[PDB]
Amino acid sequence: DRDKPAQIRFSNISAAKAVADAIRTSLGPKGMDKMIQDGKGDVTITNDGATILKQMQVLHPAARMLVELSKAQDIEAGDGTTSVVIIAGSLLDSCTKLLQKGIHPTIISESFQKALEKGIEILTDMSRPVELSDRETLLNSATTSLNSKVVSQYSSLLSPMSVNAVMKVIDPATATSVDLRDIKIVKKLGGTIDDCELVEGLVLTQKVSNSGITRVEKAKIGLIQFCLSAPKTDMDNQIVVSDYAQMDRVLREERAYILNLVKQIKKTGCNVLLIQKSILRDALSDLALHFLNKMKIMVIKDIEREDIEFICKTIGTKPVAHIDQFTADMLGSAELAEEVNLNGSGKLLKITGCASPGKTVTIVVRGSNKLVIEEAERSIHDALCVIRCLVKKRALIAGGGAPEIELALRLTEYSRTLSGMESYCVRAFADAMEVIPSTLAENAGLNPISTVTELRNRHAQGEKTAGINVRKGGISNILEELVVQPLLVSVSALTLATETVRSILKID
Amino acid sequence: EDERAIEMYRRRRLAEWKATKLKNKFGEVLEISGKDYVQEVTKAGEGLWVILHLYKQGIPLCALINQHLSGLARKFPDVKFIKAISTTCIPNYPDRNLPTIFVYLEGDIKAQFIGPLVFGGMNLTRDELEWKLSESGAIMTDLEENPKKPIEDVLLSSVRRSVLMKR
Repeated sequence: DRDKPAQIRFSNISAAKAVADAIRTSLGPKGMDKMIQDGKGDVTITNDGATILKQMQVLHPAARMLVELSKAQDIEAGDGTTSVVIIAGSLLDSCTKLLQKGIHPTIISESFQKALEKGIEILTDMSRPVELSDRETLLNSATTSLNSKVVSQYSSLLSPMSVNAVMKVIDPATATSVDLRDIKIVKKLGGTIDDCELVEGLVLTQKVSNSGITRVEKAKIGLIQFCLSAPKTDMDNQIVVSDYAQMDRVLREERAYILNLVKQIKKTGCNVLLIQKSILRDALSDLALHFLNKMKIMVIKDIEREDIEFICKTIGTKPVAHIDQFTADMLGSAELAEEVNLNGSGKLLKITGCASPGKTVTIVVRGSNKLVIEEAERSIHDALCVIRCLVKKRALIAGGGAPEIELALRLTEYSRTLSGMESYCVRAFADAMEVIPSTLAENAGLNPISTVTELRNRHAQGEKTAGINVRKGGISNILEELVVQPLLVSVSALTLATETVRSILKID
Repeated sequence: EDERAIEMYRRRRLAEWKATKLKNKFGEVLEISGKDYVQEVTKAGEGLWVILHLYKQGIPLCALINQHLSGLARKFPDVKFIKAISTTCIPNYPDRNLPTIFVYLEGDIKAQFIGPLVFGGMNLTRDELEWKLSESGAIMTDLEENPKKPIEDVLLSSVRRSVLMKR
């Protein structure tokens, strides 16, 4: 029928509208302060839409579609996760009255497809290209990014990311293959922000042992996800709790069990080993450590799953679960060890293993303040995603809302010239396109109507004019107030927004 | 060297392991909801005098008594204690009543002190909450009696002094 589909469509429309306007007013550098309470006695102050949308949700599928759309846009480009939902909400608000006019979903879908094919072309023709081949092209593009980035009052001074990151993951130079797992990063407290440095090998940080001397080189340690604490006896006490009986018996059993194993493992070389965590293995042995002391011990314990996959990728040593499998796939080259707490804190070691020449790097961050671990961290993550997305687009566009109203004008002209049934639909699409610059003027605080009208007039004059300057609240070209972005962060956003609105409109 | 080196094994193993036989007594007070009360007449152990409570929120007196217990526990270690919330037990009784500690000597309740009046009404101090116990432990600070000497009525004692001093 029509009653049930219209009702479910209107309910989903209201849900999407509500979840949209919930975080609508936090887009741009002037997002306002908002406080939400979990209801477990805790309040938070933040101005970012992604985490706020992620923390809470209503048990309704319409919300789940927007959540997955936001997370897909986040993993895809890494920015503009709050404008995509705004465009989706505008398209929904338009198609409400569009279906009120009485249009079949097929017509609306194909008309939106044509309008998208037109607007993508308009956008690719509007943007200007840049070069990405050599070090100079990428370096000047990075300078343009960082001056168009968030205010760099600390990065321009400290720069634990301006050179360290971009240079130290330029090695696996093959295009569009740079995993995050390729750049595992360590941190540590103590020292100074002055230096964050480079080794082509993995770097581990935890206490090793206490023995005579441990700084040598040989074939790899040999990774074990082992357990070497005897199984706890099948009782809490023994048959008889006294001095005479049990000491005569179990002494030899244990001195054999905890010696024959290390005896066997001694068959392969390097006399050194690395172990996983100890959540199940209880009462770690010590006599074993004493024995390995006679047998040239140098060992690290309590290694982690994420690291247990990353190391097995770096150094090419297949794991081993238990003693009865030690044939091969348990070794690798190695060159040195024993890095110290040099001029600071956070003990770490510098195994520089060139066994697998497969590119790999790491990043280290010390500092005279734990707040260095807090302020320098994850900025490399972000700027690194920024240098990751540019490897394939090599094009960029200016901000300020100019492309929005430009596309709106071009699509209005298109609707005018494609006279027919689809003209009203593509026209409504053009109208819904231009919503952002008004919101930006509101975030800065002005009368948006006159400003957007003047800017639409100026883009009717030259089609490439000033944008929105947040510095003085005026209308100056982006070519002097450099706030630019790649083209994919917009192209992907528009195409996925059209895709999701079409898919949700087709379903009953 | 190796002998002395190795043979510290038995000096170390079975030595740290010599200390693996343990046993305990009790101290302080542990927060406990209703999930253990049911079998508690059988969970009592042997001779372990236990004490109870019952909680409400908003009563000036009910907060007080909850401090005196945890203090006393530091004095007497063998006994143990419990702090409980009345929502867990019978639903509409606890609202009109006041805290009633049902002492359990691994058996039937022995002293059930309901309602405010019987306590005294915030004239309580350690003394008025210890001699009223008189049943766990056998010390009681060797006080013969201490009722505050409930302040008297002036008429009755008049005829008494006449017939006893001039008899």
